[PDB]
Amino acid sequence: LDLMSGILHCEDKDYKTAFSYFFESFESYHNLTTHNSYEKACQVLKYMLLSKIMLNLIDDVKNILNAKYTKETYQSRGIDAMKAVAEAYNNRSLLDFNTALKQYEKELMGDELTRSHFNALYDTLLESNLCKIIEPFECVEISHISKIIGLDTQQVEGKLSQMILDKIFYGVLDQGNGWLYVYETPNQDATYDSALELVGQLNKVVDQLFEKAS
Amino acid sequence: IHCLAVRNFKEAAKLLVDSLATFTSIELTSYESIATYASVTGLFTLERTDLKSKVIDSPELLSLISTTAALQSISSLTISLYASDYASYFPYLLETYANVLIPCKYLNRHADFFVREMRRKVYAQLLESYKTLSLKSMASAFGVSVAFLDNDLGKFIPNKQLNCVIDRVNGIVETNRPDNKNAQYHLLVKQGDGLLTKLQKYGAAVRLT
Amino acid sequence: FDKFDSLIKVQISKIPILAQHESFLRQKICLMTLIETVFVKNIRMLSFEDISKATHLPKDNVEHLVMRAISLGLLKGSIDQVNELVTISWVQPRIISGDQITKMKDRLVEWNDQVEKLGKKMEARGQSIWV
Amino acid sequence: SLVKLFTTNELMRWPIVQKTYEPVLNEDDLAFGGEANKHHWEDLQKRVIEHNLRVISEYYSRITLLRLNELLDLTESQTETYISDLVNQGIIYAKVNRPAKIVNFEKPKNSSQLLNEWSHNVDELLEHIETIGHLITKEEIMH
Amino acid sequence: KETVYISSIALLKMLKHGRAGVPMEVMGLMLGEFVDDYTVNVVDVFAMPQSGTGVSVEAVDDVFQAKMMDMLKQTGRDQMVVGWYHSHPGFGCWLSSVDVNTQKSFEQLNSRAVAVVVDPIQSVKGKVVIDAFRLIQALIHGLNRHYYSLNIDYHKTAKETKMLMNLHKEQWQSGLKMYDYEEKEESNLAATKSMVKIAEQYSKRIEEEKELTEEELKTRYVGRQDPKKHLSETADETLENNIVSVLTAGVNSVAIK
Amino acid sequence: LQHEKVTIAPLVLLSALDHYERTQTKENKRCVGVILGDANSSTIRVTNSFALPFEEDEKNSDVWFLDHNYIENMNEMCKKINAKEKLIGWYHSGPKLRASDLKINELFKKYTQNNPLLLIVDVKQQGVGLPTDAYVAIEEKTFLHLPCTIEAEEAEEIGVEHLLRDVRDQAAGGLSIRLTNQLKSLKGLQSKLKDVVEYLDKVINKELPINHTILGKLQDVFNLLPNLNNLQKALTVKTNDELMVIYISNLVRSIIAFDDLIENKIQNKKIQEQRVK
Ligand SMILES: [Zn+2]
Repeated sequence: LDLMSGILHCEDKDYKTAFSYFFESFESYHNLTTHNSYEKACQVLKYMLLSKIMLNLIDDVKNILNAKYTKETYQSRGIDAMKAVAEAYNNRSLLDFNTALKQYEKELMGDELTRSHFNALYDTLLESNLCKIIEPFECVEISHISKIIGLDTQQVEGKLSQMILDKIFYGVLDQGNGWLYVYETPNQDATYDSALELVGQLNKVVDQLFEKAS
Repeated sequence: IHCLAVRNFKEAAKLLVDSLATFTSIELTSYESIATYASVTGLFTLERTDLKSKVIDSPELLSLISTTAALQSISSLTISLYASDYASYFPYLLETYANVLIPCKYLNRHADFFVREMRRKVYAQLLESYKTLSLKSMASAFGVSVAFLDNDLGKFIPNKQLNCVIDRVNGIVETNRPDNKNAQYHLLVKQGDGLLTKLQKYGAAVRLT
Repeated sequence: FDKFDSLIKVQISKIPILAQHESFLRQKICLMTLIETVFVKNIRMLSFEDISKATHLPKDNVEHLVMRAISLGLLKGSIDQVNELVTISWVQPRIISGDQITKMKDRLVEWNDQVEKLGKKMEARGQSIWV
Repeated sequence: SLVKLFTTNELMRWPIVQKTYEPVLNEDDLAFGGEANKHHWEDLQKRVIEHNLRVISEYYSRITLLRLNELLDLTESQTETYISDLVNQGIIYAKVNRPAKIVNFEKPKNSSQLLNEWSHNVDELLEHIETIGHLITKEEIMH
Repeated sequence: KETVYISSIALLKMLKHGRAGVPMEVMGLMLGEFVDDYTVNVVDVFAMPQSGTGVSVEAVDDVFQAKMMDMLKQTGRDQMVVGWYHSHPGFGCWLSSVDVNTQKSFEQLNSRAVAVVVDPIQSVKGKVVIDAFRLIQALIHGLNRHYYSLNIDYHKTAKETKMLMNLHKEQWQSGLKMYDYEEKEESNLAATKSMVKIAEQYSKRIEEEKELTEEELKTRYVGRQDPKKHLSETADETLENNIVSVLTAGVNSVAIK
Repeated sequence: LQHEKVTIAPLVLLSALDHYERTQTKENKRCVGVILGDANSSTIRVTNSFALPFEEDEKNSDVWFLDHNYIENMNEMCKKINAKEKLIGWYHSGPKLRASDLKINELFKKYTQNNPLLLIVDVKQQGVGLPTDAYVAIEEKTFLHLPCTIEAEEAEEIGVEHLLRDVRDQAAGGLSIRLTNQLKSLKGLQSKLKDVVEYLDKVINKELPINHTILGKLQDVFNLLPNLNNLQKALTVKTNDELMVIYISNLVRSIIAFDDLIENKIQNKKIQEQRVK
């Protein structure tokens, strides 16, 4: 009744209200039968950490890795992963985050929610790093964004497409020369646009006027 | 659903898409049918941010999903759109053409008018972030050969339904669309003269009469 | 520039305090020269060459000369290297001796004439509109 | 001379700095220690770079990545790294036209804002010539 | 929805002290009253002396403060301390964390107290940069994270304004004056959008008017005005305002240069 | 010592006003405070002011009271702020002088040095402009009248501007009227340019002594000439942008006029129709 509410709050993305449930719901299966519930107290520690990993707070993650509380029994595939992914996030080194999407996935592939929020978080990380690498530049040959962000171009411009198209940074990609242009504001002018509407409405009104021919 | 029974989707957009809040099935049809309708019209006339708003986010369609033999297909199309999956777009497009459209007694009549449109959108959506891009990039993406791709764009371009234009010599595609004040200048000049010559024309007629 | 450059040659041997600090005097000249060549010029802009020949300074320093001319407050403005221009937003008001006034009289005569022609030229056009 | 050296806006020229202040710096116990505090001498170099690159942003409207490297005694990877830094903190406004060309330091101003500038210039002008009028009458009376 | 109203004397004393302290930052206190949840009104300001350290908590001087308080009492200026000004010359308008802690030291006096950042140097004869806001370019510091922005307006008495009028005597200079351009951008825009708006109204009157008699039409439309007259009307202001607008600049460029 | 022209910043105006309506002082009484600025040179630059509590002796005051302790308590509490604003003189907002004025100025000679300046702010404004009037006291000992001005320092330039943005006039006069007002203004400028030219002649010829204060202002006139983000294309883009609105507006007139032709032609058709019978 708790951790499920923590789950729904991982659906509504509030992770403080979430950990509110995950902590206690961990404590229960902690002190309880332990027969098969070593694993059901092994489950919630994860989401407890998903909360923090989403919340950027690695101090409380240090707090979560302490031998007796969990590790003493629970040192296992779970902890190395979510740690490395966590400070991997706060360092914002995408190659690291990727490698931790490689060698830790033995759980991540199995646990759906975890892996989900890591795909989300991974996105909203790569987004950010992009938004930081472009703004000092215009006409920045896109290979450069690649080697700097340390990732293959094809999915870079794969995303920069998505960002341009999502109105994020206002620029345009020239694939002929392998370039990325950025702009300060929307380049389009509003005034001229309303002119372009007026000409239309008119161009109808004229026809309807001349219909009065009689 | 009448509006849908004719070419007019633009009404069926709001009509159907809000018919999801409440629906009376015993009247005509099942709830998943009308789901497929509101989702099809939605896909068809909805803007990208209001697609995400009103359809991709569905207090309802989520409650259905696999419920039928269509909503999983057509939604498997729409997500492949909104999320920019180009390799997959055409396959799901063909699917829905077969699975949902042609069986629908209302939609089948309109089948082609749908798909033609649903081609354009993607081409449109693919270019919008590019002031130039090379064919083989596109063809590669969609997974068709160039010559057929060129052949397809040639349908839309001269109709000014698509703001591209092609350079075959270099296999390149550049996009002329009205954003930079320049373009919104030229286009305005042309439209203006197009209004003048008309106005003068009728002008002399009513002068002399 | 040149006349000063002549003047220093004699006294520079005479007064030892002048023997030291010749560097200063040189800089200070280059500056004042710059300031004036800007102050007279009708539209204020300069290539780097212009300053070079005017100040007889090889053009690398020319941007050090300009930048230092600003950091003392003498000029405001910007430098465009790509085209090697200097825009000079504005130049400091400074007490003016006799001869320097004359040129001001000139430029002001010009900017009187332009108005002569414009005002006197705008009645003709639009003579049909006046009130 | 050190504090006065970072107050004013002018190019630093690192070597001369190191030469001049080397002895008096190194003598101090906490700041510039024998082997323990040598890590300060890398910072000082950083602050110097940030200083020159901070002032060039003032005067120069455009500059060529070459000449800017020359002025900073750096390399291109370095340069673009420092520009990237400073702009991330919003200390300077500089935008690099990247393909081996040009840093652009002007804050692009909305042309209407350029206008609202030029008007006020005009108005304050006219006010001045007006005063020069009232005076210019007054002196003949006075004289 | 929340806002502050900053009286003229406040703003001028503000910018004066700020411009005077350059290139070091100055601080002072703000005297006013809280109208409702949605408003803070600032009628007065006084200036706080420099400190050896930067603007900070102890920079506020109790002795000085009350010493000023009573001496304003004798003048009837009695008001709460509703906020505190400040200046970040050259750095734009944002609160450093050190600005924040002090802002808290003004939270626990009054929960609605606000922070006002003034920026002397880049505030210039055009737009004046000013900011007021309270806790929870600038986004680097968490504009929305630790704190949040507010809005500002200016109370003006009739007589106040009337003094301000006589500053500039424009009676001779008129006709070379160019009014604010951005304002005629909202003009030349909103005008056009409007013309669009009434275009299809004139369209509906020509179609409906076509198939329905004048006697019937009058009954309907007499309430509002003849959308053909909003075309005939509205086209003008754009026309002549834009022709004087063009000509004025064409003259200022060639004549003044 | 001897000074001539008196300069005033707008903040003493607004300040003194807020003193008036702050203290609710009705016209039969007056408001009083002191003035800080620069008295040294042969003009007097006023900048700042602050309010002074005082009392007048019932009706027809024989005595009065000013608090000198309030003064010497406030003054140094200003000096801690901007030290360069020195106590100069006082002011009463009463529209016209009082008997004790000349008496109390003699008091302020204690707290200032040269010639304590007394100016009168007009808080009613009901008359025409220059609500100030500047006075000193010279021997006998009456008040010499002095000229004044409102000299906006840069901060007050910015402030007064930003506050008076909205009050700017509509000027509904027809197009011909405006276009006329302009050419009038141009000729005016032309004339003034004459004036300065032949004056400068008189400087290099008539040997009217060099007046620096003017030359400074000429220079300041040059500093403001637009160089002409280049402003040039900044202007071009505008003029294009207006010419658009001019143009499509013209389209709107044209189509309207065409409509009215439709109304004529239809009208004459039905009238001439009826003239049959
Ligand atoms: Zn601060």
